[PDB]
Amino acid sequence: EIRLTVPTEGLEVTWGNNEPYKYWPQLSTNGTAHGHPHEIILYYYELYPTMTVVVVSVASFVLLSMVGVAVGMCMCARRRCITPYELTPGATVPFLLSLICC
Amino acid sequence: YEHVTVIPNTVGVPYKTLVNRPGYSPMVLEMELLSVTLEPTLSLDYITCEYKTVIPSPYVKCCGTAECKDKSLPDYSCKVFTGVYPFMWGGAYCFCDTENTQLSEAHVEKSESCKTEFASAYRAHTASASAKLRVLYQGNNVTVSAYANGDHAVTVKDAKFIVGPMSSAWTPFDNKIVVYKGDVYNMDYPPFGAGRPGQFGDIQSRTPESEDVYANTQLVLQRPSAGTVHVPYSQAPSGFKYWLKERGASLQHTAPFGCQIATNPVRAMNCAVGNMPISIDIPDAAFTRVVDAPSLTDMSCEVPACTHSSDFGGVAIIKYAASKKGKCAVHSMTNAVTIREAEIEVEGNSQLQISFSTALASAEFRVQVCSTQVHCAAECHPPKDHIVNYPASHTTLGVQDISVTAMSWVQKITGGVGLVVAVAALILIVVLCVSFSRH
Ligand SMILES: *[C@@H]1O[C@H](CO[C@@H]2O[C@@H](C)[C@@H](O)[C@@H](O)[C@@H]2O)[C@@H](O[C@@H]2O[C@H](CO)[C@@H](O[C@@H]3O[C@H](CO)[C@@H](O)[C@H](O)[C@@H]3O)[C@H](O)[C@H]2NC(C)=O)[C@H](O)[C@H]1NC(C)=O
Ligand SMILES: *[C@@H]1O[C@H](CO)[C@@H](O[C@@H]2O[C@H](CO)[C@@H](O[C@H]3O[C@H](CO)[C@@H](O)[C@H](O)[C@@H]3O)[C@H](O)[C@H]2NC(C)=O)[C@H](O)[C@H]1NC(C)=O
Repeated sequence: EIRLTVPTEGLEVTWGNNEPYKYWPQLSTNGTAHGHPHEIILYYYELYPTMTVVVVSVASFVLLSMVGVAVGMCMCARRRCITPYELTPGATVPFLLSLICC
Repeated sequence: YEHVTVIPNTVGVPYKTLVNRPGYSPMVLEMELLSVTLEPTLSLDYITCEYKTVIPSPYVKCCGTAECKDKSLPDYSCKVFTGVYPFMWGGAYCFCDTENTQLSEAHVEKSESCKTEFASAYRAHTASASAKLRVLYQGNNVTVSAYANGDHAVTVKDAKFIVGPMSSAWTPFDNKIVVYKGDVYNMDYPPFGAGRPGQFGDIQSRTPESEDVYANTQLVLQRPSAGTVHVPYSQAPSGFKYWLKERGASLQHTAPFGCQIATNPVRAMNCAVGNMPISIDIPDAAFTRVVDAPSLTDMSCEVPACTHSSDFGGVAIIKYAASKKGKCAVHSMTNAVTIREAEIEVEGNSQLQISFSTALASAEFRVQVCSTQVHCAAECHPPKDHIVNYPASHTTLGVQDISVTAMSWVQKITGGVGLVVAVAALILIVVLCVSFSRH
């Protein structure tokens, strides 16, 4: 019993003196498009196991990075709007600033 | 009207091209390559075959010393052995006991079998391309055999088809080709006159009929056993016989791109490499004015089923109102979707059925029938079968070719993060503006 892997371009198999057999893969999946997010990833993962992982890994990395940037900008804005108050000898912080930033 | 299109260099897969000549009803031509052949120019360097070692009856000089002469024979050696006392069935060969010499000589020459059993060492250069093309022209199946060098026009019902040149110069054959029978090998054979014993090329000849033979067999004459007249020798066994056992797989089985290899002449067939341009010259007589042709209006497309399988698993039903009875061309407006039918028969107020193949998870495409376009859309499902015995009738997908719901999820997630960034950016800009406003 021999298990042969079939490339997307197809596989040719010759058995003895018989004419060669040719095989091509189908785009079969257990996941599905038009389903839940995890079913969609499974669909594309099964069809394109390396392209899908690279796209998902990179997209996830970038999206998380952009969130980190949004937070970093918020913290920068926070320090800039608060500092001028903390340096005041009789500093009093407006409620909205106290609630929103502090 | 000159129409220029390009089809992938594949065999057994039909491609459809639209001939669009404004003012006239559109034509769709279905072209299928049945065979593509690359025939390399060959220059014979030499041939090899099994050699035979020729050993003339030994000369036994009794009561004296023999001497030998040099000869020009392909691989010649002579040696005189002293102290020989050979016996025949009836007793000792001659009168003297120890004062005897034997002259042994031998040479290598091509065996009689070299006329049938030989390998040819060729230098391969460029290849002439030719192909057999099936064309569906105005509903008829015409098969044309033509050269694919771009220099041959073959007529199909008064239309001229020029095929090639092929976009890829790739060939399965290397510069050095060795051919035995039906088997071709990419072997780096030694230069003529540079052969080695026990290896391919140990015996070489420029042509099958040539008497000019090069040989390097390391033929060494040995001293005969006492009391005998035989001539022993040590020689490297034919490299041809060794090669035949050690040939390994031929290009027919090892070549890239599924190339089929044949000999007499040497040919590479059906290589799935690159693509092949086709130029079609269609006479004005072959065109029907749009006013004479059937015209469709009030068209609407519905797709009751879709499977993105290699075969034509998709079906679409299109409603139409035909101005008159007649045949009508059908064309896909997207490369992602292949339609099986080139033409349909339509009349009155009815619906037409077409089959299609796509790799798309979500099939979004337009179909042009008698210059009238419709928009089709479907959710396609995967096949349960994992393997088929035929190539896909559809093209591959790009990175942008994703399902509708996948695109929606991407937009929701991308927009969600983009919104958070846009808000954070706005807050920072506002704070900085306030910081700049203050002194
Ligand atoms: C133009 O030619 C195509 C392709 O067929 C070619 O011409 C034929 C006359 C033969 O010489 C073929 O060897 C050659 O490739 C025609 O399309 C083909 O039609 C045949 C039926 O005539 C289809 O075979 C059927 O397939 C089904 C499903 O497997 C079986 O159940 C049937 O029993 C039968 O075998 C064949 O699949 C089909 N091929 C394609 C790609 O569609 C085309 O009809 C013909 N047109 C005209 C006007 O002649
Ligand atoms: C979708 O899920 C299917 C199972 O729910 C799966 O089919 C099964 O796949 C396994 C390998 O992962 C096959 O091999 C197993 O079973 C055989 C006996 O049938 C054993 O000899 C093996 O050692 C192993 O345990 C199953 O045979 C196969 N069963 C069926 C009914 O197909 C599909 O492959 C999944 N599809 C995709 C695209 O992943």
